Order: sequence, then C-alpha cells, then structure tokens
Amino acid sequence: LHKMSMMAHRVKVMPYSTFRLNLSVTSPYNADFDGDEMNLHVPQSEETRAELSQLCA
Amino acid sequence: KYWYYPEFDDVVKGMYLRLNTGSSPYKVVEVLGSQRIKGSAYGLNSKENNCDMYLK
Amino acid sequence: RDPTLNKTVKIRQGGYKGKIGIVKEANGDRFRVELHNPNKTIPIPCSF
Amino acid sequence: STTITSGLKYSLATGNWGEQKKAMSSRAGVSQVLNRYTYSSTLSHLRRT
Amino acid sequence: EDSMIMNQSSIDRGLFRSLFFRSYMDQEKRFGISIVEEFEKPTRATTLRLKHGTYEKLDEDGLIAPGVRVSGDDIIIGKTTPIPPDTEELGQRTKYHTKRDASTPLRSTENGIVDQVLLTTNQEGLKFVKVRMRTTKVPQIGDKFAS
Amino acid sequence: MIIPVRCFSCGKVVGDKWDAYLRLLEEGKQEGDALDELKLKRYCCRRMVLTHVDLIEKFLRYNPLEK
Amino acid sequence: MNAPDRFELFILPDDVPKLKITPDSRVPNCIIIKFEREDHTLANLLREELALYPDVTFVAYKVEHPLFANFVMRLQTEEGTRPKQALERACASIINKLKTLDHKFNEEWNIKN
Amino acid sequence: LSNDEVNSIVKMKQSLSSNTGFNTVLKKAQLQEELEEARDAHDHERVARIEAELKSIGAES
Amino acid sequence: GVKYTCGACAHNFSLNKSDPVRCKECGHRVIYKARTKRMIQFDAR
Amino acid sequence: EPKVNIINAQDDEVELMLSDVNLSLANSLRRTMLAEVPTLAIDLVEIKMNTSVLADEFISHRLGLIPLVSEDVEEMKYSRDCTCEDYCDECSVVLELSARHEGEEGTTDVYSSSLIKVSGPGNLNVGEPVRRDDYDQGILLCKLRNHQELNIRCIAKKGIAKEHAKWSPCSAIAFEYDPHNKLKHTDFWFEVDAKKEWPDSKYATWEEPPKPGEVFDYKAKPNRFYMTVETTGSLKANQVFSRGIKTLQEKLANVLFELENSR
RNA sequence: GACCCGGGUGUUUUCCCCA
Ligand SMILES: [Mg+2]
Ligand SMILES: [Zn+2]
Ligand SMILES: [Zn+2]
Ligand SMILES: [Zn+2]
Repeated sequence: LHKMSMMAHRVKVMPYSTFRLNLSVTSPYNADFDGDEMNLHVPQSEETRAELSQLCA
Repeated sequence: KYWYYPEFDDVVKGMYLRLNTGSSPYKVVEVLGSQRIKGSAYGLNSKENNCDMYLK
Repeated sequence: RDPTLNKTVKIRQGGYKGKIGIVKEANGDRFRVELHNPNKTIPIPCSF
Repeated sequence: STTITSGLKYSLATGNWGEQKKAMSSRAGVSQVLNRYTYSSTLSHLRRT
Repeated sequence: EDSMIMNQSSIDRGLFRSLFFRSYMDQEKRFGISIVEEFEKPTRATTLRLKHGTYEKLDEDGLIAPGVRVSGDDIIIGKTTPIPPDTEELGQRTKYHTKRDASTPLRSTENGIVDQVLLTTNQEGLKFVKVRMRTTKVPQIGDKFAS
Repeated sequence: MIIPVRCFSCGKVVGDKWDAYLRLLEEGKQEGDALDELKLKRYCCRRMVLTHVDLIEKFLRYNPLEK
Repeated sequence: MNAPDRFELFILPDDVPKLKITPDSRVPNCIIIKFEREDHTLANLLREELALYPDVTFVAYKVEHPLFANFVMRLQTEEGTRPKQALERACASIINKLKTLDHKFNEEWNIKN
Repeated sequence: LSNDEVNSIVKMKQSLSSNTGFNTVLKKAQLQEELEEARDAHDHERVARIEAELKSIGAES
Repeated sequence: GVKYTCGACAHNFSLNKSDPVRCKECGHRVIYKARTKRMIQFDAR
Repeated sequence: EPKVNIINAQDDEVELMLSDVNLSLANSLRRTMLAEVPTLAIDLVEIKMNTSVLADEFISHRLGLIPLVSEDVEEMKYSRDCTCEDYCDECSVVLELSARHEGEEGTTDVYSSSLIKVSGPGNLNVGEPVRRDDYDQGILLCKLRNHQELNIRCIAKKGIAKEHAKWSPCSAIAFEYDPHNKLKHTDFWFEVDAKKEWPDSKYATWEEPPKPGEVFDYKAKPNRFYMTVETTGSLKANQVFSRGIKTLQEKLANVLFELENSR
C-alpha cells in the first residue's frame, strides 16, 4: 500500500523454515504471525546493493 | 500351479513321478490318463486348494 | 565409474552409526548418502 | 446411446450445466469435487447451497 | 502477534503428529493400431531424453515396489513411448534410440516411503497403475494451529 | 487410533492402563473413580485416558490384504 | 527440512573450544567467558554461587538466542583477586556442596529403606 | 494365458468354489437385484423363492 | 518375475509382463505389488 | 551445611525436602534430573515384516517410547564414542519382537512383554523392558487379526532427554517452596479477599503461618524446597536423584578442567 | 579399461490462504 511495505534488511542465516522479523517492523508491513507470507528479493550487483543499503534500509 | 490348464491333461500323460503308496515306500507310477471327477473336491495343498482333477 | 553409486550402504562411525542409506553423489572422498530413517541426505567420508 | 451418456458425464465431471458445445453462457460450478479433508468438511460440503 | 510456544517434549511424545499420503496415477495410452506406451525400466541406450533422476529403484515391470524409500525427482513409474527410428541403423550395434521416455518422477519437494502400488486395467483394456506414497509430518516452527 | 504410550504433557506411561480402565468401567465404576483407582492424579494424565477414542477396533474390521 | 540435529545441543565440534575467555577492558579486572553447548542449568548455578562471594563485584550471564546452545558470562572481581580463580573456587565449592548432599541423601534413604 | 482361458479357469474354479465372502456378498447383491426386478413385474411366485434363497444364504456373524 | 497379490482373495502369484492383469483364481481386475525384500530401518523417533 | 529430609519413599517416587541450599542449586538439580540423566531406549527399528493396520513408523515411534531397564547404563558407552565397526555388545542392546495371530477369529494384542532381549553387554542389568510385576503384560503395542504378523528387530542405545524425550527417566518433578508467601515472591490475584480465594498449599502445615503483627523481612531468602521425583520405572527414584547429582558434578568438573588446562 | 544424464504443455474452471 505504501513505500514502507518494501524495506531492505540485513541477512542472518538461521535454522528452520520461516522468515524472522523483529516485532517492531510488523506495523509498517501490516503483518502478524498467524500465517502471513512475505517476499524476499536479492540484489545482484554492487550498485544495487549500495542503493538498497543507502536508500531503502 | 498348472492343473487347470487345458493342455495339462496331455502334459501329465506318460509322466513319471514319485507317489506315496500309503499301504510308506514311495514308488513311481505311469500316468494312463486323467479324469475330472465332480463332487470329489479335495484339499490339494491348503484348505483353499480345492481340486477336481484326478490322475489315472 | 563410481561403482558404489546407487548401492545400499551402512554407516559405521560418527553420529549416524548403524543407519542404512543409499549413495547418491560420488564425486570423491565425500559421499552424499540419503538416509532411510529420516527424510534427509547427508555428506559422509568414504572411510565411514 | 453415446449422446445422453457423454452429456451427463461431461456435465457432472466439469460442472458446466449444459451442452458441451455451449460451455460459454452455461451455469458453471454446479458439480464440485467432494471435500474429504475431514468428516465435518464432507458433511458441510454435502449440505451447501 | 498470534504466535505460540509449543513444548518440544510433547512433540517428541507424539502431540499433533500426523500421517501424509499422496497418490500418483499413470496409464498406457493408445495412439494407433500398434503404437502403444509400455511400462518398463528404460535404458540409457535404447531411449533418449531421460529424466535427470535415478531409475535404479524401478522393478522389472517399470513400477517401484512398496516399502522403498524415495526422494525428490526419483522415478516411481517407468514408461516409454515408441518413436520412428532414425538412420542410426547405419552402424549402431542395436544401440539406437527407438523409444522416448515418459516416466513419472516424484515431486521435487516431497519424499517418503512407497506405501502401496496398484496395478489394473482401465476401461479400454490398457494397463493402469496407482502409486501411493506415505510420510510423517511432525509439528515445527511455522505450522498453523487453531482453537 | 490406539492408546498413547506416554502422557503428552509430563511423560507418565499410560499405555498399560487401557485394559484395566475398560475392566474397571465394566464393573460399574464411574470414570473419575476408575481414573483415581489407576493412580492418575494430574489432570494432564487423566485427559489422555478420558478423551482417547479407540479407532483401531474399526480398522481391524477390514479384511487383511495378505494371507 | 531445515531443522538442526538434536545432538548439536550438547555434542561439541572438534574445532569449537568448550570455553573461550576474553578480557573486558572497559572496566578493570573483568573477563567475558563464552560457554559452548551449555544452557541455564550450569549458568544459573555458577551465577548464584559467585554472587555470594565478597570479592566478586559483578556477575551476570545471558543466552543470546534459544535456538543456539551457548551462553556468555561476565565476571568482575576486586583488585586482589583474578576472576578466573574466583570461577574455579565457585566450581569447587558447588562440587563439595553436591558431594555432601549426595552423602546425606544416601544416609537418609538407607535409614528410611 | 489368454483372456478367454482366464475366464474359463475362473468359471471352473467358481464351479469348484464352495464359498467365499466376497463371492457370497456378490451373490446376495445379485439376488437382491433379481428380487426387485421380480417385484416390479408383480410376480408373486418367483419372489417367494428368491426370498427363501436369500434367507438361507444370509444370517452372517 | 515379480510377485503380486489379489485385491479380494489375497492370493499370491506372478506375471511375465504379457499375461492379462487378472487374478488367476478369482478373476479380480485389481492386483497389488508385494513388499520389497530390501532392509527397512526406522529411527524410532 | 546442606540437609536432606525424606518424607515418602517408593521404588517409583520419592518425596523429599531440601534445605540450606540456594534456589539455583535445587532448580539445576531438577533440570538435570529432567533432561540430563542417561537412560536406555530403543533407537533403531528394522522391520522384517509388518502386515498390521498400523504404519511402520507409527510402530517405530511407539517402540521408542517403551521404557527399558537402565540400571547399569553407566558401564555402557555412547554409540558415537565406540570405535567398533557397526554396533557391538558394549554400545547397544538388541531386542526382538515376533507376534502372530492364529485362527480365523478373534484379535491378538501385542504387548511389550513380547520384547525378548537377544544380545547385550555381559552381566549388565540393562535392556529388559520395565514390568510393574511378574504378571504385568506391559504397554500395549499393537493389535492383530487373522493372518497379520509383526516381526521386527530393535536396537537400544544410551542417550539423554535433551536429544529426545524418550530417554527421560522422570515423568514430572513437582517443585515448590515458601508455601505461605513470606518472601512475597508472588502477588495474589483476587476479587474480594486474596486469603480465602486461594487454596492452601499441600505443605502449608510444614511452616508456621506469619503472625498478624509481623513486619516484612527483607533479609530472608528461600531456604526449604519440597520436591517430588516420579520415574517411569527405568530407574528407581534414589538412582535418579543420585545420578542427577553425579551428572551435575561431572559437568562442573569438566568446566574446572577446561579452565585449568586453558592456561 | 568399460564408462553415466541432462527435459516439460496450454487453456478453462473450481476450491482454498493472507490482507
Ligand atoms: Mg494474519
Ligand atoms: Zn501427565
Ligand atoms: Zn483373487
Ligand atoms: Zn560398540
């Protein structure tokens, strides 16, 4: 709905099969943990990585 | 496994096999033929192995 | 041509002692064996 | 004998309630696959309007 | 935020553990007077364009047997369709491709034990098989529960 | 399907008390008294025997697939 | 699928040390101890034993994440005492307490047998 | 074996068949179908014989 | 070469990839394969 | 300085009171008894034939949960620490089960008494499934009708309840201290009066209730702990308590050795 | 010296999931 629905996080590799979020960011995403799913997109370049870390963080 | 085959009648003809005399010294007999006997169903190997074929 | 591929194998050492599996990958010195007991595939040295 | 047989089987299999060559404009979804996930779901599906 | 904490020891003792079955179907199609599909274990020599999975779990009749553990992309039904032979009869010692593979692989993300294999004939008199796979699903992080 | 071996919550073995529980209920004892006589104090254990449904008696009624 | 092996909770890899100690230079005479393949069972015991020593001025521990079996402990003693000696004294004292507890329980059980 | 040979062997063993639960159930179902056919034809004589046969075959445990 | 079991009378037999799919003694049209002879091992967990 | 006082004693449960110990020590002892005392349990099942209505892994899970006598499990070695190829008699116990129903009527019950010990460590009292009495049939494993047979071979290994709950010797450890709430460690929810709305603790008579004119004591600490240890029969209650103490001692000694060898 | 592969429909429809 708004531009806070896409934000760039830092990866931390963990066991088990679910994405894990700090609960403070569940408000901008309008998400809760009753079955919601979220999408992850990986940048493929140095320029794109810099854009993500400097603009959408 | 093969007694119900239509050709089994001629297959078993002339064959030599070990036979239990019963009256036991096993001996060999010559098959002069076969004759189906209705009403003489008998257990062949197990209880379910009912058979009507007879060997003369 | 990796004669032990697709052959039943048993593990004799480590944390999976005595588990039956089937060899899937045989590159070298590190065999990938799927386990019959759980639904997973693990690497294992040839000596094991 | 193939006419009635194929017509009934097609309408029950696909859910389109009509002739096969008039699939458009026919009422769809009349026939559905029975839900067998659990007993209550089957009972609910058999009493649906 | 609607999550819940579950006791691991209760899960170990069988709480909410369940059983999962999936069935696969396949049948021999008839394309002409004498063009039929066949259930068989295809060979790397006589068939072309084989799946990348493994065919070593198939029996002589091209069907896996119950009790065999299967993984993703494994071949559980072996089927081949005839193809008009090429000019390979030039100098190939019978090792020329006459059939094309139409095998059924297990789903990539699924694995389990072959539970029961059914073999019969369809309405048209051709062969017709059904393979049922069984696995156990234990509760874990992310599974959905409800009161 | 069949009585669980261990209580889910604590881990007491309740799998050996199904037959005794049925025998006690046969004699006219109430369910609470039957569970008390088997020395099931915690209600976590009591729910295991109290709410068990025995489905294997229905699966066994189908003719075996081999012989 | 992604579930780790259960033996990783207590089985120590060869390359991973059981006990890594690094000094904490922000305050004098303080060390940070990282225990591997341990949990609240050892940590709480050690912490509450060390909290009673007059020469230990700060002791604490935390488990960073429940999905990883390790904990980190912060210890900070007086000027005279090196912290590692205090940790050793705590371990030995708890061992003696457990030993006398076992002896007394055995005596009582034999009496009431 | 051919299909016809299989049918012949099956009929021969059915003649030899003393009893089989699946076959008894099939026979009882066929008898019930024949009985409803006789009922729809208002044949009060055949239906009595079919009822007697069904009573004799039945009484399972 | 490979065993089979009938779906009604549970009679074991075998087929040679050319016989009609049928039980030899009761003529049922549905047959099942027999269990594999390999070793089956479970983790008891 | 620490003291132990036993209230009730049985083969399967002991009710005792600890005193002059810290709360942390009692809780660590409870945790150790719950999840760190080694026992013996079935860990591999080789199913040679299973024509029962239960799934193979269903029966395997049921078998793993059957308690086995683990008295001499200290002498036994861990499977991963045994240099022997495959499994020897010093790191595994082999049990075998064979059940069958004869006749064309009735149902046969398969009990844990049918598990027969085939091989194991020499003269060690381990491996036998636990039986309440000599005539106790045991845990119900399966049911069979005519022409259904179960033929399996099970291997038992040594482990702890951290790895899987089937190796836990205890069922539930009741733990309790300060029945009269003199330390004010809990604040009692109430509607009208908190005193008459809350049931008395079962050990309330073991401690003197606070006097009406008594002031709060800020210098007090929990001193007496009441705990009941129930076992599944694999280990006796005294054995569970003593082995929990020994396991805690071994853990602390390992830490001490690591510290001393670090320098 | 006998030496290991690399491929996948489409169109409709239905029933679900999270907002
Ligand atoms: Mg939601
Ligand atoms: Zn319980
Ligand atoms: Zn049959
Ligand atoms: Zn060994």
